[PDB]
Amino acid sequence: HYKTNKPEKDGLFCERIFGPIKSGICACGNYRVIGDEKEDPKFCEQCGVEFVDSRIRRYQMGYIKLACPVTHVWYLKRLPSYIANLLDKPLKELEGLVYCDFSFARPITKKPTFLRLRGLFEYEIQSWKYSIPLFFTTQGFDTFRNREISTGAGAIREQLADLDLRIIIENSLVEWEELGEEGHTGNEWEDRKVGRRKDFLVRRVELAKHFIRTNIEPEWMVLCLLPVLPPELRPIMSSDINELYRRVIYRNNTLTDLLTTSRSTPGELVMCQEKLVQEAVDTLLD
Amino acid sequence: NVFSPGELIGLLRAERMGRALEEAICYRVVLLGITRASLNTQSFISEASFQETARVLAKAALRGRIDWLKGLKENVVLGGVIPVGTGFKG
Amino acid sequence: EPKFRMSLAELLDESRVVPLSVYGDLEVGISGVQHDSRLVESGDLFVCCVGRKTDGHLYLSEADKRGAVAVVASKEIDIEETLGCKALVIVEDTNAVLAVLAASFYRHPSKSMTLIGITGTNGKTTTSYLIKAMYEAMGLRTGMLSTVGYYIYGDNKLESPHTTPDAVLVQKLMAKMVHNGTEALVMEASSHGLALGRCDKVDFDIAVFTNLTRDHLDFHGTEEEYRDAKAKLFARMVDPARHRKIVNIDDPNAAFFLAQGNPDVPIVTFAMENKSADVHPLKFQLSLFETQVLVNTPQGILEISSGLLGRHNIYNILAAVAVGIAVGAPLEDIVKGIEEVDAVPGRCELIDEEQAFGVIVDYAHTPDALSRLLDYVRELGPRRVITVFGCAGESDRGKRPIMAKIATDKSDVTILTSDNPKTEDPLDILDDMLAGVGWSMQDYLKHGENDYYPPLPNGHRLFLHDIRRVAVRCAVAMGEEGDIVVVAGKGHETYQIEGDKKEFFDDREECREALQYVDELHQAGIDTSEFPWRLPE
DNA sequence: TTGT
DNA sequence: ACAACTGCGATTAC
Repeated sequence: HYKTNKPEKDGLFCERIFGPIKSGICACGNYRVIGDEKEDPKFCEQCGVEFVDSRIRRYQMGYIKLACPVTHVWYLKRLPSYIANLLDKPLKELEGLVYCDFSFARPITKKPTFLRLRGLFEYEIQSWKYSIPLFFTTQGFDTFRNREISTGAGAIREQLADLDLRIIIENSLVEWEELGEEGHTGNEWEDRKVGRRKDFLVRRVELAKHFIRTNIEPEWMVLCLLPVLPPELRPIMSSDINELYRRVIYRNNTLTDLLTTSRSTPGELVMCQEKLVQEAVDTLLD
Repeated sequence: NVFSPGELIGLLRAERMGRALEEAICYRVVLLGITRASLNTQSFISEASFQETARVLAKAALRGRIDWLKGLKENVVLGGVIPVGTGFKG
Repeated sequence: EPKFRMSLAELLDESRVVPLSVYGDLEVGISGVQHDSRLVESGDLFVCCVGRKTDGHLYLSEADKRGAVAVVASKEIDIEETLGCKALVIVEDTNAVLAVLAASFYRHPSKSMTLIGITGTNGKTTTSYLIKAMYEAMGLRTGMLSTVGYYIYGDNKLESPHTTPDAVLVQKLMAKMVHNGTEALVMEASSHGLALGRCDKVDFDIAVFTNLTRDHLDFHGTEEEYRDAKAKLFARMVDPARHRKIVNIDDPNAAFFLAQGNPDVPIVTFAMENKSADVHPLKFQLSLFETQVLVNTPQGILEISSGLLGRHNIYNILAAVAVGIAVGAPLEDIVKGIEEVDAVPGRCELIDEEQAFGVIVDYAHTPDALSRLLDYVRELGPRRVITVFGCAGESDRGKRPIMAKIATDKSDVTILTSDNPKTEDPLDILDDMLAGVGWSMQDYLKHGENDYYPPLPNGHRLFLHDIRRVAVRCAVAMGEEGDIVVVAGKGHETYQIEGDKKEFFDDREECREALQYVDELHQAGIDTSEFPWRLPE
């Protein structure tokens, strides 16, 4: 709080969501003793803060709901890209679709698709879409656009979700068996390209085989919700952790405001704010 | 199905698999430098988290590795009795 | 002014309502007594309702729970425990109580003004409205009740959940209409409504059948039961040279029903091929817009009504011509009836009036109706026929394999989409539907991944989508000059329920908007010849 | 930087 | 892209 030194409600240091700042004291102003013989309410009706020792602030976590999904920096932007390994699409295409406004034609392969674009990277939205949205009911257009061309962070999640690891390992084994017949006979450049492709295929096979039997889903590589560290661990004197947290919170609430304002809002503004949110998440993580 | 190209296995394990399996296993000796060796261990928290922490952490997280604390630094990080000397139950 | 002669004990006593056990008198104020508990209101006497589903005791219990003043039952009923008036009367006869539920003055007006009953297997509602329009053009205002809406008298129709409303409530509404706002109260019910007892407890001036066949065979348990019930109801109240027996002579049930009853009633046949009926089209003007025929009969009118169907609509027009000529011998009075028949009513709605290919809406919720409508459209259809329909979630799934095959057989291009999910996965029922033609959802999708979408071995193309709106839009955008599109999901319904949520967006206006806006997609360059649409770049 |  | 001795103590500047 301003010139009060008190935790703000529904904030980074909020007492309600994390816990009380003092042992036995609460934000409502009435002290209580935990474990007393007399019946005592665990939490004040007036104030959400529970009556407990303030050690919880050390071990208690939080989470910010994100309107637009974000992609983990470790999986995407490392030189070995697990996302680019699973999705045979090149790394440059994914980095563009994440950071530079582009479009992916078919992000879902398990649902019916009327449009026959079937393209990897759509460098522009100049394709006729205004006549298509007016023709169909506008609500209907919204309903199918997800199976249609998607942008930013929905295509990656739909590709990771709608995917058959068995088909992936089958196709990779087939391509491995095909390659290597006479590649070594060629030049050093061609042999190097064949070798790199073969190594990429082997890594893809290994990743898919591990994903099959590890009770872990590749869907979780793109973060729908971001956890928040316990308050005590980032105590405000103020830390950068918390500065980046405030930045991503501000960008996310601005994005949510723009989304909830009206559907007729310009796509450029919400897309730029999505890029800003994803860059803030990247700076926070790594 | 048993092994993939480019993998690293143990010499005794490779010989025992070659004796048992008719499937041709082509393996050649790679002398591994001290650093490389550490980065390739059974524990992702003791020897893998010494030079490239984030890389091995992301790899173990995506794989879902399970580490059995049979090493010293593993119990050191966990804050428990190290299975050395008086910590070895016999 | 809901009813009259139902707010006094003497009125019920004069109606031969003998319950053998009563407390005090029916001093409670009630506009019209209703046998059904739902039709009755609080503080109103409710007589016992006779029915297979609800007996007299259950009806009396429901009336006492709803707050009816009087409840009739075989045993002692404690109606005064949760009612506004302590006076009640328990009648041990359920049928007699249901008959006496309608007031004497209420039942006398509807029986004296006029009455026209039309109970047919197929094409009954098409002839009922035609007869109503003919009677209105004759100079007497009247209403015809249908399965969709209960209309005792008047142009307006009150909302009713069941196909046939309560007899007492229908009589009360007919009396209220005949008191002011209606000159005649004709009670028309289908075969099931006539067999239940809705139109049976009413003096019918004219009781003709549009199509006599096996109706309610699974419910009644015996063939020709509805026809026998209609004949008995007509013989109960019959007058000389007043009842009309206009029906197709080819149907044996029609002749069996005409044989029963008073022989002094006028009998006539509306068959076209039969020479004894003297009716015949004698014209070749069949078309999707209007099918005019020059009927040459001594009793029937010269001009005929423009029907959308080839044989069903023609038979309905021929059956209605007799009722139109019975009132007036001049054929000029049948112009309004012909216009109302060509007005494209609810059932099997005609094509839109916009400049475009044929787009028809049909209620093909059964395989037999779907195949019949497809044959009717193939008869008229000069070119490719496109159909779009869906099954119902939790409906009999036995229907699903056959229908898809029946559609793929006749139609060259078939688009399947989920008309009513009804708490079942849309893709889950589409797979069961495609199982009839031999395909699975995994294949379709794999074929779908391919641009090819290989055509059925018979040479027809099958297409699948999960959203009904986009499917209807693609079907209405994929058309030729002579090609026709047929929507068979909901002919006379505009409610779409996916799970718990219910939406009313589905309507014919959605299809008309597609025909209106297809010009933009055509100018832009989108290709709708196949389901994988080619787009620029 | 130095080398990996 | 990654890493390059181990710790301790003092000050001033934020």
